[PDB]
Amino acid sequence: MNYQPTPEDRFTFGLWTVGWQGRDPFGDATRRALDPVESVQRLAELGAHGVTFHDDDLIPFGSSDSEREEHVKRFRQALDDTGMKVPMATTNLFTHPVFKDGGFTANDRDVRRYALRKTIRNIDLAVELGAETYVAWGGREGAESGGAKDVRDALDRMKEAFDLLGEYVTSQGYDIRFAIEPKPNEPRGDILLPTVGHALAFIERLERPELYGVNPEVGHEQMAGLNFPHGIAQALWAGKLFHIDLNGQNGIKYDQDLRFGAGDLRAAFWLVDLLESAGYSGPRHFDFKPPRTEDFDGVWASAAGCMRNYLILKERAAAFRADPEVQEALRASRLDELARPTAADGLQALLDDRSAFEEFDVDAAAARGMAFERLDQLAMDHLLGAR
Amino acid sequence: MNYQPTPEDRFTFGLWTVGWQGRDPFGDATRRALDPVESVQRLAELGAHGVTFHDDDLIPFGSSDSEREEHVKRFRQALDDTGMKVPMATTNLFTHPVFKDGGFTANDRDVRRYALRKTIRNIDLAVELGAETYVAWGGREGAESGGAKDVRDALDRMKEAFDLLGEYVTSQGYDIRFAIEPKPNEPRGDILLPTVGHALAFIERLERPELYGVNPEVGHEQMAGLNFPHGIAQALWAGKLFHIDLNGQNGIKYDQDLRFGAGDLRAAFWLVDLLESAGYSGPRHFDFKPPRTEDFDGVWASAAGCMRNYLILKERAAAFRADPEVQEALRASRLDELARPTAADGLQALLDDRSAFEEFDVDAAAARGMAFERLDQLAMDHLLGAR
Amino acid sequence: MNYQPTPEDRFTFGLWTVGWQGRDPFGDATRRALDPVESVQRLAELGAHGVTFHDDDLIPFGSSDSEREEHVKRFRQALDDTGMKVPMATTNLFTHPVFKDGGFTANDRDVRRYALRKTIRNIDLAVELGAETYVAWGGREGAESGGAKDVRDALDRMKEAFDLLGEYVTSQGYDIRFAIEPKPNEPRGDILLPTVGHALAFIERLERPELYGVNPEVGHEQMAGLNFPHGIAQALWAGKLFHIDLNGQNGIKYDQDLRFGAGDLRAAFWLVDLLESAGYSGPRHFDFKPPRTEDFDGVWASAAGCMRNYLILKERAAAFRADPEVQEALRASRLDELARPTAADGLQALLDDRSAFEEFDVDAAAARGMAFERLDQLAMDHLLGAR
Amino acid sequence: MNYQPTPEDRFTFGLWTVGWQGRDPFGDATRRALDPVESVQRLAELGAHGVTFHDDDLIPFGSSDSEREEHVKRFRQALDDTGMKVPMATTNLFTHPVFKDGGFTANDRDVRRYALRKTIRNIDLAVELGAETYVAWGGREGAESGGAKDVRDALDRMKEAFDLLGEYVTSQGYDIRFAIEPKPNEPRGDILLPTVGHALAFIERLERPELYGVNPEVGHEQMAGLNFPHGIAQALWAGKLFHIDLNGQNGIKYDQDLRFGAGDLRAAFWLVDLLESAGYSGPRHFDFKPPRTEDFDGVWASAAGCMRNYLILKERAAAFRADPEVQEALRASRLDELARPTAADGLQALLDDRSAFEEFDVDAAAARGMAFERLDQLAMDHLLGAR
Ligand SMILES: OC[C@H]1OC[C@H](O)[C@@H](O)[C@@H]1O
Ligand SMILES: OC[C@H]1OC[C@H](O)[C@@H](O)[C@@H]1O
Ligand SMILES: OC[C@H]1OC[C@H](O)[C@@H](O)[C@@H]1O
Ligand SMILES: OC[C@H]1OC[C@H](O)[C@@H](O)[C@@H]1O
Ligand SMILES: [Mn+2]
Ligand SMILES: [Mn+2]
Ligand SMILES: [Mn+2]
Ligand SMILES: [Mn+2]
Ligand SMILES: [Mn+2]
Ligand SMILES: [Mn+2]
Ligand SMILES: [Mn+2]
Ligand SMILES: [Mn+2]
Repeated sequence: MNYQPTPEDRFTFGLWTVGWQGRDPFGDATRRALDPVESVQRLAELGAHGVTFHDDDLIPFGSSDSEREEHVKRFRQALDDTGMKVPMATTNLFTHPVFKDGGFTANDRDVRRYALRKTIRNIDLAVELGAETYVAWGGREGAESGGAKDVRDALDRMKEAFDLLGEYVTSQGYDIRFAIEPKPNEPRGDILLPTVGHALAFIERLERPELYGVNPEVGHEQMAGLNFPHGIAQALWAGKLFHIDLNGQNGIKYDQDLRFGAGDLRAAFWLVDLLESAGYSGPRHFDFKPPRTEDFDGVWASAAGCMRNYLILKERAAAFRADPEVQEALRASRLDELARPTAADGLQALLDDRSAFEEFDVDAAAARGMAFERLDQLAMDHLLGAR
Repeated sequence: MNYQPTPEDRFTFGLWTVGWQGRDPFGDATRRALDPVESVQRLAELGAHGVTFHDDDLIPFGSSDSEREEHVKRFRQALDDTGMKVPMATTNLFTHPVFKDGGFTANDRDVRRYALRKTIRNIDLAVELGAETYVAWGGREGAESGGAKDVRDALDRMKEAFDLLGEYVTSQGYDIRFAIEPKPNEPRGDILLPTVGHALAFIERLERPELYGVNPEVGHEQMAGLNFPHGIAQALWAGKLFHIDLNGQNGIKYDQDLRFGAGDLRAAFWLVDLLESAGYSGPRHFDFKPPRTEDFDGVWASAAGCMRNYLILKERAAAFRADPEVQEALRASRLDELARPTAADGLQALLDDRSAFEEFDVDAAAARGMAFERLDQLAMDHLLGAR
Repeated sequence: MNYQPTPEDRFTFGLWTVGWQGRDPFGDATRRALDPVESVQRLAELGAHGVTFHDDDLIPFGSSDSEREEHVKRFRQALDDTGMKVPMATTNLFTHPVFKDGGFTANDRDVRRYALRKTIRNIDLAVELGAETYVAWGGREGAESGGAKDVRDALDRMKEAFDLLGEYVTSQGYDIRFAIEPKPNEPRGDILLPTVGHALAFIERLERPELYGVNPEVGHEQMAGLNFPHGIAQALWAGKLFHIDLNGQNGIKYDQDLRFGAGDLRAAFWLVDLLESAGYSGPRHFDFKPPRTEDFDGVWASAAGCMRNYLILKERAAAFRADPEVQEALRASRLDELARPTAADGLQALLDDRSAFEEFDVDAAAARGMAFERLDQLAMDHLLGAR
Repeated sequence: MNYQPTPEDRFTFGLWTVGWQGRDPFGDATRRALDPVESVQRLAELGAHGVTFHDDDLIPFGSSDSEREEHVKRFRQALDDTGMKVPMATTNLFTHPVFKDGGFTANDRDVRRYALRKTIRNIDLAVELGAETYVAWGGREGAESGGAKDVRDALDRMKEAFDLLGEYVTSQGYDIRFAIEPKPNEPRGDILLPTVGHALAFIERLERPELYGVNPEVGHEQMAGLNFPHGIAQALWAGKLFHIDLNGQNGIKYDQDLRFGAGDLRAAFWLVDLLESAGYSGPRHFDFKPPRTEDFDGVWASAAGCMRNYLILKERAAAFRADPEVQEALRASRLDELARPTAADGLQALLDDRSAFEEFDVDAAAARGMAFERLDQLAMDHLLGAR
């Protein structure tokens, strides 16, 4: 009881994750810059299935079109040498000072045109490399002060940018979908579409909604004090869980990005319970930063523990759902009754049913216990291996 | 410079607001129970336009159908004597112990049938009394522990309950819409559809979405650390701001419900700026609790300051938008450019525009300042009357 | 692997905990009122060591002095019949409407005199029943608005109240100490001495500081987003961990009071690691509320899981500290070096040590990894039983 | 009604504030690097009284001792040319990768020796330049994971470091005090002494406590959801408000550092009310970052609005306290009674006073209203200039 990943677990990492050199808003870098080749080799050794990338993780901002190709060719060699895939790719529209007021909602209209052209060039690459999902994190879309952004106009510009992306993909015939990744704040004071629910809502107003879903990340819902497995339940109920970012976060503070398992560990248990019982079948992607305390040995430790923690919690969630005593408890708590329709008899029948009101014994019903605490300690004893 | 409401400002209060007897989770009541008649009289004197009610604020839980009528008739007299309206009404599906695991998503299916029948009886009343909007706050829909609620099944039950309400209203021919009011937590650990964005998303999956919008409340988005005027911008951009609850809240903690102005005062300025410049024309409804320190004189003080603060902030937001120097600033900050389409030239033109990429000077563009701090102190000097 | 408490584990519960009838700020009670006798019997059966009480949990507010005695005598019988102890007692200065603006810092001076007399009468009882610690939670000391409380004057009144308590105990010859329990907010907007650190600071200004320590509670530091085991480390470093309240809390929201283990489970692991390795030897007291979903079977389940979770986490923290690989890791991470003095050579030696500055190789030192991620996955594999 | 600072308002800025080049954890710098000379000139023109500095803001890390002197001499010239003072100085023990696990509590003992020697060299400079206060922000003292730092050992190392600093200052005969600046988190997961209350407590355990106070910052208490004017009240009640950092923050999130007034504006009103009515007479120091949207014109706008907002709020707090109606209200609310001793009659008299218990009419007393809402709208109408 040992927990060894293989490439079939679908574990992926961004280049920026094991590649983060530990430069924070108060500190210089503490690690040198990894070659993308490197990282591909090391990650394949650890059992990973693939990697993801921003355009500028792969090709240095500014690159000519003969360096560009060079970068790509090296990359491609390493994937072919290791068997690693590239399921997902994304654009950096945050680093470069030109992005300081956003990329698709920046007040300057020339910036907003340049954000779309940067994006479209990388969609073509991603498609080349075989990615299925193209993520958009608008981390610079938002404001520090209430008169600097009209939000209605800015959502109009964001819808315009996603609609022209949708056009371009369907005009090229590409098989690629888009996944918006919410974040509530940081590095802007407030970030537009700050949660999964605001990103799901916004999708429903694009021209082609079936092209877009979400990429929620553990630590960014938690940065609003929200229940991340409830978030993901709703995204699954909408049909829009295209991709996920897995990692940890200790409560409402700056975005920590700790390895997956760290943070809220019970939330991580019920998230694995839910992905595996809903049958999510996209990549289990880790968007994490190895703390800057760490050297490169710490880096590969940290990326391994991500995968380990995922497999342990999988095993404990599967044994919980398999346990007859737990399935008895779930009946005692009437989760079987939550899955049945309230009134499949229809409205008229409901309205003529005296047992539904006139002759409903409210006291007898209020007196029933829900038996949730016994059910939740069962879940505790399963996660701790006490069962 | 004086700020006197009239019934044309559309100011409304819930019965439960000035009626709250100050019973908290650690303390007994500190004020006796007001007659609904009372409150109607006192509120009309203060300049209010109307009141709102839960079924059980008006008619005591349990009431026969000859007390029921009695209650209603008294009520009706007071409205006719004062000219007060009833724009909005709502159901109590939280107080009574039968609701302890929810009303439309309670695990027991009999409870869920009884929640719908209670609801439908009050829709008929509301319609009688002339309300235009029927609010649903599911404050007991949610969980304290992750195995006690399957969220996918529970959203299925919530959609079923709202769809049968929609059926019933359109079968009766009623002119009534529904407004879901999010809250992230309290009194459940976590509450389903915790934010405006999750409530907007959920709406898009009902059978008749055009019947449903939102009733956001200041202090409940703030309980997630979210920017309430950005929330309301998005609800306005979706066409779904049916009703609002106005009040204050100091940050991420239990739901304070302070009078409107208290709390985040700058957030209250940019919320009034936005309602009045978007032309919101529903009720300005105050969902607040006069602190339990207060006697009944404190109560009517507190409900007056709600209205005052709203009028002061209206005047300061109007003088800010009217000020030529502020309109110069907003051009300096390129809010005029945020309102223009990014690419009304279309995708092909964008892609053949060299000035959009190949010949876009990114340094010159990154060098421009956005001039937001000068713009935001203008907004500060306007709100403080320093202008 | 089974985890059975005994009275030697020092497990205690307040009467108010298993006794909470589930009345919340939106809902009526869902359970009838337990006799204190009852609770003493049931808790002894579960393995508990004792109970604690507010004056008004035991004797009904208002009680004559012949009911008073009656109450006490019954109580006393049950303790003698079960062997249960009463290590800690406390005053209700929150419920009764007279307390609405506080008890020792209420603006009315007559209230403040009545708070002290209520307190002193219960210190005499507590002493009768054998308690060693007298807790003070000033849950109504604080304000909703900034002009309603001058905080300097209020800390003067709080110091005056604690100094006269100290006088009274040392004039009576009682062996009793006091423990202040911080809470940051709820039911007041803001509560004075909101954290362990503000309560430790305040102690240092009383006349007899050696009489006072703290009673921190898991969920109340977490309500400020603070690291509860770091809090308790500091209280232990000051010599002031007199008593503790154990329970759970999911982040920054209203005070949930979930059973102990729920909430932040990793925080609960490092808190047990720290109490047991520092050798805390007071009561392990559970200040929790069985959710109002629950019937009385749910109640006793919930109070059992408190104790279970504590024993499981004890075992996992002991196996982590006992593991040779973990003790190697802790050397790799230089926790051995953190325990050594920086400069026991003294200031002059430090200043003449060239290896400390002039000839300190800062790059070589920055290059060392701290090896914390490998150390923290070891801790994860120990808590999950994966080791 | 105009609000013009002069050098007598005691307004100071850190070099790092107007000097921040806008490099964030997702973005490059958006402004070039200001010469310290520059900033001194520009700030004197705006009305400032002085500046503050980290060692490494002034002299580039690594500097020889002939560049060192050069740096200092230029600096000195600009102060002499403008009349600017240097009231406060501080050490950078956060940037350099050697600091990645802290400076005075870093696990490596050699680091901790090098942190103290860096510190002591800058105390000598500060003393040269005339500073009265030496701040310590331990922004890298803390941990991301619970086994990486034993907090008891780390507080022992922090006390050792502050005690040897105290020794060195009193051995040199310097007139300099120390001010610890709390922060709850960022850039570490958790930061030791996270609040004012934990920093006040810790002080009481140093060898010479009278040498140390606090430097609270608005936005860092707010990052715990705490009431910053209550914090500062307690620091004033302890005699330990040595210095302050003024700025804004919108709630519990990453450290924004917005100009002073932005953020919680009502909290800023009651903080100015309190500093000016307590007669705080240290520097009003602004620790803020001009957002990275801004060019250098935005920079000097932002630093001006800091000072403006402070003067406006001063005027509004003075007119509130001067208003007879407000002084009537404060009597109605019994703030006069909060300032009187509870029992200056002594314990025995309290205990023999029947009017204090046996014959205390609790109902009559609970029935009194506190009249706080009328008092708080008066405060609202004063801050908005509506009065
Ligand atoms: O999508 C791009 C990635 O870009 C950087 C963000 O910090 C991270 O959340 C994200 O997933
Ligand atoms: O909608 C009903 C009202 O019910 C009680 C809730 O606490 C309040 O938020 C709400 O607006
Ligand atoms: O100290 C008395 C007890 O009183 C009730 C409080 O809610 C709880 O935190 C506390 O421990
Ligand atoms: O004390 C030094 C200064 O150092 C940088 C910190 O971010 C700031 O809070 C502080 O005041
Ligand atoms: Mn993140
Ligand atoms: Mn991410
Ligand atoms: Mn509310
Ligand atoms: Mn509401
Ligand atoms: Mn609690
Ligand atoms: Mn407690
Ligand atoms: Mn700061
Ligand atoms: Mn600071």
